[PDB]
Amino acid sequence: WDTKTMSQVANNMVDVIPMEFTDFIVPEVNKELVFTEPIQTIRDAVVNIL
Amino acid sequence: SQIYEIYYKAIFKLVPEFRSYTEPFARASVHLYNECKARYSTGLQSHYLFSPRELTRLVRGVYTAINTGPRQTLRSLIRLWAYEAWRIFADRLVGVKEKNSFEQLLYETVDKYLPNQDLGNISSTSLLFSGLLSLDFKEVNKTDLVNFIEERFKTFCDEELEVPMVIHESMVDHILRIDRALKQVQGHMMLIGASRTGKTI
Amino acid sequence: LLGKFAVKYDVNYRFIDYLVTLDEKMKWLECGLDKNDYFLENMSIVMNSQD
Amino acid sequence: TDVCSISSKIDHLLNKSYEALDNKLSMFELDKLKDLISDSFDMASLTNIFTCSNDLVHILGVRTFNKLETAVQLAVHLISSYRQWFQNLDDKSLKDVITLLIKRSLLYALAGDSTGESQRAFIQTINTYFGHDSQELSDYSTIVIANDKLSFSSFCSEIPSVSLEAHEVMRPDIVIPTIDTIKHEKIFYDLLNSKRGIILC
Ligand SMILES: N#Cc1c(C2(c3ccc(Cl)cc3)CC2)nn2c(O)c(Oc3cccc(Br)c3)cnc12
Repeated sequence: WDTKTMSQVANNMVDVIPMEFTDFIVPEVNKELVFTEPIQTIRDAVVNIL
Repeated sequence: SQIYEIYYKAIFKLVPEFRSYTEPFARASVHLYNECKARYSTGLQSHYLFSPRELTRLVRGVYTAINTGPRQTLRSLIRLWAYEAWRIFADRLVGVKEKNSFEQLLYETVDKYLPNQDLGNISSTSLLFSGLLSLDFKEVNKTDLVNFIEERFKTFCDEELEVPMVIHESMVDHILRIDRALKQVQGHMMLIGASRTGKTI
Repeated sequence: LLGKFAVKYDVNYRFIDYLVTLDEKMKWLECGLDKNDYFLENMSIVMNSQD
Repeated sequence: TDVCSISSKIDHLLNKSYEALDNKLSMFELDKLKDLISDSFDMASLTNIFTCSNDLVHILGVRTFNKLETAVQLAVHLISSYRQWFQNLDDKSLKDVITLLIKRSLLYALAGDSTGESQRAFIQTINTYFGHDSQELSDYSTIVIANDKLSFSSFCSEIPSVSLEAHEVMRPDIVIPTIDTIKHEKIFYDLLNSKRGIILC
């Protein structure tokens, strides 16, 4: 499995679960730019970490 | 080139207006083969063997594609031919660099021999010729395949057992390859790869 | 990697203390598990897996 | 060491095949044929040729001593196949045909395991160590019984043109009539008809 396939599968599994709003998740985006998935929300942050 | 010029003329009796192009197709076919045989040698992987039988599977596949297809245009003929070339030559390749170089080789070959105006991306995932949704074998749209496989696979899991699997674009590609295998008269398939990656299901 | 992203955490997290209540924690030792933390984590993993 | 000479083994093989063929053939034809082969076949130039075999790149590497069977059996079978025609000929034309057959049999006995170019290069040697009056051997040359009995034609490329229907692309028994294939099928069936075993490597 490639990175894109893993990302798609992970996003699909993650999407169903509820996600409480967390104020700090936005200013981090600006910084790193590793370019490992389109910048978004917690859902992508979690996917990249995994 | 002579043998296959005869084969192309025979099969283009079904599409007689395009008979003139039988020469460049045959020449393209052997040229691709030679460079394939040259650049992907057995020194990379021991299963990289290429006989002239690769071209004979090719023409029979192209035949079948034409026989069970709709009205073609030259753009369609080239797309179809690209699909066949993909499923013959490149499925055995490992390494994304090898598939990318195969794309480059394909573009060069067609540019050399069939210089037409409306070819688009020739990526393996951009030319989903299907025979499932439609009665006749033709290049169908990715969205509709997705929705069809989702609903049918849901139905399959409801009717059979409880396995949770999420559809993804590689899965639908491999589905189409297996369909292509199983619909041949004597198609035997071999699925190399890792564990936990859906083969047996 | 968490601090590389926006995922903050308990800086003082401990897996055993996070996952295992004291009753189960004792219950295992009454059943005779060795009092070595590596074993405690292993026992947590094996009893907590479902399916 | 080997127990016998190459020459004596040739003589033995000749007599051995004569044991089979002589009873069927009538004596008047028989004697003229059998000395007509023995004397011509026993010349020194053929030995010269054997010494010129050992540097050629044979596949599988069977030593020249163990190749005489193929030469003798194929020669004697071939010559004996034309007996019904030979009876009317003048000596000159008969000698010519006999020479040409022996040269062709020597060629394939000694160089059929060689990769093509070696064979065409070896043809020059065969045409050189036999006498120039004797019929020249060419790779394309084939003998066809033209019009009445005894007007043999040494021609090449008599290729029939195949009118394939489209669906016959997937007849697995099909093949395209090509000069290479024509001569291989020819020599194959001749070797078969001599009742010798074959290995197609
Ligand atoms: N559930 C499931 C299942 C999975 C996982 C899965 C993968 C994709 C998706 Cl979308 C959902 C789940 C759970 C990780 N992989 N997986 C297979 O690889 C199967 O075929 C085999 C079996 C044994 C050896 C080999 Br080699 C192939 C059969 N089932 C599965």
